[PDB]
Amino acid sequence: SGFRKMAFPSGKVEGCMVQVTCGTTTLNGLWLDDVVYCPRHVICTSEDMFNPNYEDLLIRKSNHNFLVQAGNVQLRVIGHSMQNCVLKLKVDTANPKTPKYKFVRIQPGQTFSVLACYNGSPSGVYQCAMRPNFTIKGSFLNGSCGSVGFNIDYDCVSFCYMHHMVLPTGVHAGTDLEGNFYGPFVDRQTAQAAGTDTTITVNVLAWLYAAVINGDRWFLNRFTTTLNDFNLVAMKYNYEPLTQDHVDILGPLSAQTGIAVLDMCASLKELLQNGMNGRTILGSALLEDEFTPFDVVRQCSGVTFQ
Amino acid sequence: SGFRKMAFPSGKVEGCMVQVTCGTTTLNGLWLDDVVYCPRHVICTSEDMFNPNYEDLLIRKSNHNFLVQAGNVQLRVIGHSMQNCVLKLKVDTANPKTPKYKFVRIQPGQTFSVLACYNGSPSGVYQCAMRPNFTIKGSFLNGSCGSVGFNIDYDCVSFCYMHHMVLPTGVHAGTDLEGNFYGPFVDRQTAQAAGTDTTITVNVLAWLYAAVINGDRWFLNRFTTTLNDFNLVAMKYNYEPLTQDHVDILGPLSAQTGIAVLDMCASLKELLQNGMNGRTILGSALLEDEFTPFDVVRQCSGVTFQ
Repeated sequence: SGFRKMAFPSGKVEGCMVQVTCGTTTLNGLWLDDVVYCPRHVICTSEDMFNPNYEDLLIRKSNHNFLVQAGNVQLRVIGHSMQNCVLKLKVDTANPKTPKYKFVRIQPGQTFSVLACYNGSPSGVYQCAMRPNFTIKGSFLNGSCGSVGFNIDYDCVSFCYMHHMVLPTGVHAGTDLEGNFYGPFVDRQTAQAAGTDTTITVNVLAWLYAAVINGDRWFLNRFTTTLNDFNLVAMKYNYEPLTQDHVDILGPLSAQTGIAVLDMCASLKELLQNGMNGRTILGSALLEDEFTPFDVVRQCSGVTFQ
Repeated sequence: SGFRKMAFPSGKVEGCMVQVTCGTTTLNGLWLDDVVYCPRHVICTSEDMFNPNYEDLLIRKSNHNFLVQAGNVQLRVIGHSMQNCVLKLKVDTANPKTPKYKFVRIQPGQTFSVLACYNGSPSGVYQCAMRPNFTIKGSFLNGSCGSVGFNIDYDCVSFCYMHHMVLPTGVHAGTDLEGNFYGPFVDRQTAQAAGTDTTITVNVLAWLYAAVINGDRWFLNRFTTTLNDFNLVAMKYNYEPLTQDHVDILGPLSAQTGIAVLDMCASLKELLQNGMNGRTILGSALLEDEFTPFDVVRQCSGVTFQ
């Protein structure tokens, strides 16, 4: 009973956060096995940020210029290299707390947990979605860069995100763990264009199902509609178009609630056209889009991790 | 930049969760030093829940009737006793992962993180508030009982909550770590009256300050008001009355934003009387009350834990 924006437990990631300091800049790194991953702009000063030549800057740096520390443990850099926008600092000590992990590149609309850190120390954890314009609406202050996003599948941590920049519009941009940015962004302090932030329609539908499961049913009508008629209305309100893949992914929720996907679409369309009236759904006056169908199944079933 | 409902990192609590099984009932326990804390209704069947005599039920149980396991580690109960509504299971092995901790009883309006568990394994973490009617709006399924709420102060885990019941209205009730319920609730499956759920006014004000800090300023007027005139309007909308202690606690936020507390009160009153109009504040169409003034200072400053 009840529904909450739930994060994954962060214990297996807390033990991988380190502090990386090169010159005067200090940010967070991810220590897995005997390598530390961090944003390459750790080698920049605040002045170099407006037009850095990362090749030129990196070459006037040696192994002993990078100070990595895990708590009061001082690590020794014995090799460094640049992979896209992340710096891989090869150290001598493998992390004894390295969990089973993999690097994954997620798609827009997927959700993950962010462990926000400062100077290598965890501060808080929250759940968010990759927006369709490849930004995230996070909570980051100066020095939070290198904080990572993750999922916990089975007993394995799936690292999917590392924070690099705050854009002038206040939103956040970052890379995967191979150093490739999500979206068209670059690690350069300049005016960068983010596109239209649309609503993740399939996620809204998963949340409506979660509401029905929890007893919030006032929005249900017996109206129906088709994919095309729904998408016409969705496109008018800056909603992502629904495809047949999305209908399939809502299948298990349709089965457990007895409500057809296209019937739920017809309820959503009326909410788009006529509004919430001032009612709420699961304690919210807005349509929520940061739960995937899997998050809903996870939470309404009681899936645990180890 | 940005604002999120942030939970504390859960690593130091994950290593204290165990599974407790007595007879056919299995729920979660909290393993600190050489004692396991769990809800005493672990000794009930589903049938005994409507009128249990915990004294009578407990006396037909011995040490070897309680099976406590931490992962694939089997613990041995060498002593048991009932303290109010929690069972203290004395075991032979002290937890090697016992953090610095204390037990605290929080007051309504305070916030904490809940680690939702099933069968001793963590499932997710979220942040919530103790409502003024001593319930919490959580996310709990069957078998989540014994899940605990906590804060992280400095390097010390402050345990403040343990989940015991879901009420027929769908909300959740629990105890402190001494076994005393929050509110007038009892560990008995019966119709129980929860009072009026009012809005935590001081928390709303702290969140308005957070909005101004983050650039959301459209609700600011130069109107002013007094405590009494504000409380007259607040009481009409089921808002908790603001006292001078609350004004003092908003002091640091007033200083950093240059906006007087009574001025912020005048803005809030207009929002109560005229509504949101359809605008939003920090991405929300409703007035948010699950951030304390301390949460706001914490998040907008970058406080880290160890």
